[PDB]
Amino acid sequence: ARIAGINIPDHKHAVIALTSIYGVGKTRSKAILAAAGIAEDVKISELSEGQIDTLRDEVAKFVVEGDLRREISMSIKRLMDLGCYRGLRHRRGLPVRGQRTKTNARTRKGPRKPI
Amino acid sequence: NQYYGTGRRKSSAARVFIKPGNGKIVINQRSLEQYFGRETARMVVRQPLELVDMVEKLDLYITVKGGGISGQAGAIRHGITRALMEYDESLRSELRKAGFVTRDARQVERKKVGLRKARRRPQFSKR
Amino acid sequence: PRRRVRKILPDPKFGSELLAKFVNILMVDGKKSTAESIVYSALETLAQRSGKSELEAFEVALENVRPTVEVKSRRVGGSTYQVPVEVRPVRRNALAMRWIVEAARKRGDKSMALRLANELSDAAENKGTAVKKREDVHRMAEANKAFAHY
Amino acid sequence: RIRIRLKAFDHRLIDQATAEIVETAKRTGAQVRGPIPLPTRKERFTVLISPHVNKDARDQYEIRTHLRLVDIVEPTEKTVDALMRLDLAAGVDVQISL
Amino acid sequence: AKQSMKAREVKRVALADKYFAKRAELKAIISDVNASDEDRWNAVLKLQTLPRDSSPSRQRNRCRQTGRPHGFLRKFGLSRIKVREAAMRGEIPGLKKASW
Amino acid sequence: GQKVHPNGIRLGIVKPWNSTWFANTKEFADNLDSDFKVRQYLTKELAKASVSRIVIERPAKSIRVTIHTARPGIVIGKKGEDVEKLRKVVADIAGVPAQINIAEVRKPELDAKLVADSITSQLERRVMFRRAMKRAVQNAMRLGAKGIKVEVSGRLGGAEIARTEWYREGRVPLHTLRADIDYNTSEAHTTYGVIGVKVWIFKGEI
Amino acid sequence: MRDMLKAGVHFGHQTRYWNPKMKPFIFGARNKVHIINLEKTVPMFNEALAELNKIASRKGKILFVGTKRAASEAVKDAALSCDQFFVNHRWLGGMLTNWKTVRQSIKRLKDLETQSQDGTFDKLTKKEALMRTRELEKLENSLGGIKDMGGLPDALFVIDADHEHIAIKEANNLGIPVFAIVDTNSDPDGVDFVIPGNDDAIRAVTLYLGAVAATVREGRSQ
Amino acid sequence: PRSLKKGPFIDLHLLKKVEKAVESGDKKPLRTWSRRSTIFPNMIGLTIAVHNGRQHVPVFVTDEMVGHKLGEFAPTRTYRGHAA
RNA sequence: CCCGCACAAGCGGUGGAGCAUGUGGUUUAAUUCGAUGCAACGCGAAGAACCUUACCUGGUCUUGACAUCCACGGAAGUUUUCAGAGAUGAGAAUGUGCCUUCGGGAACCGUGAGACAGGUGCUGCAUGGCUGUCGUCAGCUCGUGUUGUGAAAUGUUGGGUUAAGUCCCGCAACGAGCGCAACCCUUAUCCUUUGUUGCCAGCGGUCCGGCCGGGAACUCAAAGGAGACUGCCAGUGAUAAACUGGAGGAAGGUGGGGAUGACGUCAAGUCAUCAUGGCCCUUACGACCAGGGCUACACACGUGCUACAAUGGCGCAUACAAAGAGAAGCGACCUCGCGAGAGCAAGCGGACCUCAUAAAGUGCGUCGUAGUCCGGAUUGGAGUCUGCAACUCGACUCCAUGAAGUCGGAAUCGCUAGUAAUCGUGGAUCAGAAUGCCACGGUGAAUACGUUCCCGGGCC
Ligand SMILES: CN(C)[C@@H]1C(=O)C(C(N)=O)=C(O)[C@@]2(O)C(=O)C3=C(O)c4c(O)c(NC(=O)CN5CCCC5)cc(F)c4C[C@H]3C[C@@H]12
Ligand SMILES: [K+]
Ligand SMILES: [K+]
Ligand SMILES: [K+]
Ligand SMILES: [K+]
Ligand SMILES: [K+]
Ligand SMILES: [K+]
Ligand SMILES: [K+]
Ligand SMILES: [K+]
Ligand SMILES: [K+]
Ligand SMILES: [K+]
Ligand SMILES: [K+]
Ligand SMILES: [K+]
Ligand SMILES: [Mg+2]
Ligand SMILES: [Mg+2]
Ligand SMILES: [Mg+2]
Ligand SMILES: [Mg+2]
Ligand SMILES: [Mg+2]
Ligand SMILES: [Mg+2]
Ligand SMILES: [Mg+2]
Ligand SMILES: [Mg+2]
Ligand SMILES: [Mg+2]
Ligand SMILES: [Mg+2]
Ligand SMILES: [Mg+2]
Ligand SMILES: [Mg+2]
Ligand SMILES: [Mg+2]
Ligand SMILES: [Mg+2]
Ligand SMILES: [Mg+2]
Ligand SMILES: [Mg+2]
Ligand SMILES: [Mg+2]
Ligand SMILES: [Mg+2]
Ligand SMILES: [Mg+2]
Ligand SMILES: [Mg+2]
Ligand SMILES: [Mg+2]
Ligand SMILES: [Mg+2]
Ligand SMILES: [Mg+2]
Ligand SMILES: [Mg+2]
Ligand SMILES: [Mg+2]
Ligand SMILES: [Mg+2]
Ligand SMILES: [Mg+2]
Ligand SMILES: [Mg+2]
Ligand SMILES: [Mg+2]
Ligand SMILES: [Mg+2]
Ligand SMILES: [Mg+2]
Ligand SMILES: [Mg+2]
Repeated sequence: ARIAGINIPDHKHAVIALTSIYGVGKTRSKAILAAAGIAEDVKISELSEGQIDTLRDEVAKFVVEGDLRREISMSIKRLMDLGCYRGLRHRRGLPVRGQRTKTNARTRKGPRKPI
Repeated sequence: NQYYGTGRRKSSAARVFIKPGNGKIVINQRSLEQYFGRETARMVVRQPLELVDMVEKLDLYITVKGGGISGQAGAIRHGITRALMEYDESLRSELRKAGFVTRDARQVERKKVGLRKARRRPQFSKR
Repeated sequence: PRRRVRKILPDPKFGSELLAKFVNILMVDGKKSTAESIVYSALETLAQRSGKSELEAFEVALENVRPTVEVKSRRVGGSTYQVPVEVRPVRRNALAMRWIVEAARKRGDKSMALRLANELSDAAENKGTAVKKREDVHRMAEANKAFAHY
Repeated sequence: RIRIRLKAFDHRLIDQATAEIVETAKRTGAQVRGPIPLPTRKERFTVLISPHVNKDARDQYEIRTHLRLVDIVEPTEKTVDALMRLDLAAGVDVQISL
Repeated sequence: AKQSMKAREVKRVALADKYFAKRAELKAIISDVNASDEDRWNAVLKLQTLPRDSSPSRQRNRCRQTGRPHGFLRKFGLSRIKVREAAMRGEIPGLKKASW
Repeated sequence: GQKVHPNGIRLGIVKPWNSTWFANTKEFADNLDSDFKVRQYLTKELAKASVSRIVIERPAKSIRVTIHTARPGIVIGKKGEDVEKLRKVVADIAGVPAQINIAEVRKPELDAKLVADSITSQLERRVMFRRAMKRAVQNAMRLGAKGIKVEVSGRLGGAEIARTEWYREGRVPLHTLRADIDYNTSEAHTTYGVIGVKVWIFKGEI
Repeated sequence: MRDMLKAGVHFGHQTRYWNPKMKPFIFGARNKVHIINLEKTVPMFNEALAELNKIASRKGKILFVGTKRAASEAVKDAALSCDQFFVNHRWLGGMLTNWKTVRQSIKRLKDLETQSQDGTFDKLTKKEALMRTRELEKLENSLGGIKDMGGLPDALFVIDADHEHIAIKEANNLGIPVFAIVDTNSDPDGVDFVIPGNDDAIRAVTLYLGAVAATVREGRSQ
Repeated sequence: PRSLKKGPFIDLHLLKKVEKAVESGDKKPLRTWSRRSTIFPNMIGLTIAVHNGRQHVPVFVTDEMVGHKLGEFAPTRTYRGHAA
């Protein structure tokens, strides 16, 4: 139920429930459950508190949640402080990976700012 | 002994060998049920024999290459029809009336220059 | 067209050209096998809820959704008059089947087979959006009964 | 066995060239398998025909490569002599394999 | 195309022929799994020092009649425009207008 | 509208190719380029010899060039001396041993290229375009053309506004694929720029 | 004259439709119908036969133009017995004035005629051969009479100057003497030798046609 | 990125200018057009004046820059806003 | 009075979202040039990291990068060093050939003149050529004749009829030409011939694999034929053309699809493919180089792709294509890697080998209507490969991230059948770089009462 300082959904299959953790996608979720010897399709509600403790130990091997959030934040901060091209793109809120800005780039730019 | 018919439909060609028997149908070394999952495909194959009432009086040995499920079922139907008319020439008018004798000559129309497909034109804008 | 010039094959399970046409109306993207499975699933459910046969229970749903009359925008100077026209029998079925499918797609049940069985059972008892559209079409034809003869 | 593969862009040339090859071989105590008509390669080319723009204005061209296989079985020495002194039409590529 | 642009292509083809074997030998070392890190490093540095125009990727296929750098067809060695002109005069063997 | 090239559309139907060699992709572009250089050389060198058509064959490791000419004696020369000069140069260009054959054009008034070249020669010598066109048409029809069309386009008579003028006699059925339409073009390089000539000669069906 | 009115040369057309230029050859308006004056007719009919003899004894050509559904038969007999030429269906406008062109249709008929007899028809297809078969029949109805007539005519015997206004106008332009059966309802101006006559009754037509048959035949006899 | 089996790319001309600079302790900026060169550890402390298309932008190399290309620190496009 | 997806009847879209892409604009040192209503805007470009490249900044050259001629030295080359971003400059090794009348040569190099070269500089409104467009619309004309003082008319209008100035009939027209149709390619049926690399019906095997003897049947390959003509029949129609049915037939009324574009129109597009009159530059508007730019981003428009889910997502299992490409190429098998890939290394210039596995489908399971087990944008980290080189600015992979989006206002687009819709597959260009383009099959609809209306057009 409570893993990595968040409430994982009890009703969902374990493979999906563990993807509520920031830093656990489908692949890591499958690896955690494989390493714990828990089947993917077991609902979290159906697991014993012994099994939840094994899941906590497997999740602890990965960087997740606030630790991952701080790593990502630090990685962007590093770029922005360097003043490298990617850093400047982060600062300006423009695409960082070569994409066109003549059109699109709306994910980065946000909604259209009319003149 | 063995009455033959070639049948074709789209890009499929079927080789149908009909002998007196008890309603055996082999298609590419598989049963009709194994070869075609679709009941429409199975219906298409059985149509000629159901029409002439020889469903359990003939063994069919069929090979079929090319096209898809529906193409192959239609190729087979055309092949059975032609095999039946080699077996018994009086069946032609009944099979002709059912539409089974015709080689359905509808083929994929080629893609053309300036069109997205055969006829689908790119979207126009006034300006 | 300016110069006035296909034959549907009957469906495998039941031998109906009307149900073959129904599958075609339900079908999207050439996926006839998918459409066939939905219709035969829906008709099993419909035949189990009524005790009437699949085609018979289908015909009762069509009975209640088929329009007799509809309007046609027939422009005859100035404004355009909605003219009540008799719906010919093939178009009666066509509209009924289209409305049922349109209605079933709008419903909130899980699968289309269930949505469709519900709409067909609702059609049989005169309590769906398909029956409603027939009533809507009839009242607009009733409201423009003045403009027959056009 | 002498395998002769003939290629040409004209089928009338390739049919003349095979006719001569089956003639010379069958004269000279050889058993000729063929000519076998192997699949024609249709190589297609689509070009814009305007010097500028007009993307939908195009020509579609095709080079058909016709292909014939002749096999000379249990070839005589007279056979092999006569085949090499034949002179097929320019326009027919002749690949011999033994 | 300008005469100079045609001349640049001739230069690039000539250099690519001249250095082909040397470049291949250097890139074999750089690619090689079993080579030393020193030998791979030195080979990386050596491949830089060769003329850039010795790389085949520097060559642009140009129409052999006009020098046009766009619309090339490799079969003919010509731009689309010169293919069509030659095609219609019967100068490209086998080539005719296609329908199917 | 724009019209299909009359020669090109008839290429497997009633009209032969001018290059009749086979090649795989490896040699194909090289052969076209050598053919181009051979035709370029010969067209220039035999500008006064009334050359209609240069047919190129490549038998084995060689080139065979048939020069269709209205004036074969001038091409061949004095005991085949001039054609031997051509052969040596063609062999250098092609980079393979060359044979040059000379085919005679018996009727240069029915040869679209020679008619086109005749008109452009006259236009460069400031003959009135209408006179050149009319004689070309008259001569072809006298010598048994089933029809002829001549089109001349550009700054006719050194006019500022370019125009197209054409004359037709007889039938010139360009949509009939079995029609033996001899078609060719020429450019007159005048003091006011390029006048283009097009000649279509119909010589019956099939 | 007693036979002219037995034949019915006497009774002209109704008075409603008359041409006033034909009044000198109208004796009565008896019973709402103009009656042609035979005393004007017979002197004028014989001087027509006089000149037809003088033309036909110069050994020239007569063209029997009579293109109505009643005289088409007799003009195609009074020119065969006579050994002369006829037009018995639609006069093609420009037959004489555009003879240069219309002679090319004569030449095409003669090609098609040989093709029918030889059976180059049989060698060609159903579509092709039956098209040139029908083309033969169409050319024969129009130009069957004037096929063996490589030259503009020397006379133009006409029945009804009203119907053959085109033919007469053509003959007047080229300087060919017309010999028209000009009716009461018809213009005599262009005609050279006016024969005042009922131009419709088969029996009236046959009578004229036997006289012009003879006079030309007698021209050829001498 | 350049495959690890090939190692980091540096232009030989820059590599030798850096080696000379470090060996001499020369603190004059190294003028380069080699934007594509990887920043190596031995470049740390050098000013490298990297061409941006029209100017040589002084890049004082720090340890965090190692592994980046020099061109990353010399932006080539000038933009100050549309309504500026 | 007619026609055309013109409308109507339908089905699916666009317009809203994210992204791709083009354009405008703005910005910039430069964002190279061109295309601009339909008929510009995934257009020239069938593929901008460098190159390409035409632009910018800076570094450079001046008879020149690319020709011919002359003179004067030199074989050409191959090595290698320093400086330089490179262009290039300064060298140092090592050649000493090929024809030879033994005088010469002329191979390919400098170098010095100057006659010239050079120009993607300008004018598409000086042009050729090529192209778009009305429109594959059924038209447009001519000779001769005739009519009119004449511009002109007639033919070509009219009655029927046709997809069609198609055909018939009438007719001062008679004929003809260019268009229509046909001839061409492909597709649907059959026959003959040939039978490997394709094929396997019957045999004989057999390790179960057409695998091997064999067989030449069949599929198929591809040459040559046959076949469809309103030919036949009935009715209708003017004793017409034709039309409406019917038969037979694989196919039926132009069977389906393509190619094929009349006279002309828009001074339409292209002097940047090329060519070309004129003009202009000539130690520069030419030429070489490195780096940058063409990829910029308050924004507007066009064309697409991917979605928004349950007719679906995911997992597992498992069917059935066509077309095509390949030698500095396609690359199997095996091994290694989670994977992109890597390492070995067969085969194949191909009906043989390889790309290569079709996917939708089907079966079973799961999810249970949620911003989700929908979506997959964005961003972090780590990689792979091509390539001298992926910072600006590549594609791809892995882990993580998990945006907008709940079917889109006015308006607007495509499509009449193997079509639309949907599903994969291939190719050109190309080192690498497709959601574009061109092509290929699979599954496979709905609807058309009609011609009042909207748009374009034809005839009087
Ligand atoms: C697409 N568009 C913008 C127009 C458009 O819509 C259409 C259309 N038909 O729809 C068009 O015609 C156009 O495209 C077009 O092509 C044009 C020209 O050519 C042109 C031209 O060349 C000159 N030329 C000169 O006066 C040259 N000079 C002589 C003395 C010195 C200068 C003058 C001139 F007014 C024009 C008109 C344009 C109009 C243009
Ligand atoms: K997660
Ligand atoms: K960008
Ligand atoms: K032009
Ligand atoms: K006229
Ligand atoms: K110019
Ligand atoms: K760049
Ligand atoms: K796209
Ligand atoms: K869009
Ligand atoms: K999700
Ligand atoms: K890049
Ligand atoms: K939308
Ligand atoms: K590529
Ligand atoms: Mg990008
Ligand atoms: Mg398709
Ligand atoms: Mg497009
Ligand atoms: Mg191939
Ligand atoms: Mg040039
Ligand atoms: Mg390239
Ligand atoms: Mg990385
Ligand atoms: Mg509509
Ligand atoms: Mg949108
Ligand atoms: Mg632009
Ligand atoms: Mg312009
Ligand atoms: Mg320009
Ligand atoms: Mg305009
Ligand atoms: Mg560049
Ligand atoms: Mg250096
Ligand atoms: Mg110039
Ligand atoms: Mg223009
Ligand atoms: Mg007209
Ligand atoms: Mg016509
Ligand atoms: Mg054939
Ligand atoms: Mg029929
Ligand atoms: Mg046609
Ligand atoms: Mg203009
Ligand atoms: Mg550059
Ligand atoms: Mg661009
Ligand atoms: Mg998902
Ligand atoms: Mg490829
Ligand atoms: Mg592939
Ligand atoms: Mg599935
Ligand atoms: Mg249509
Ligand atoms: Mg697709
Ligand atoms: Mg019309």
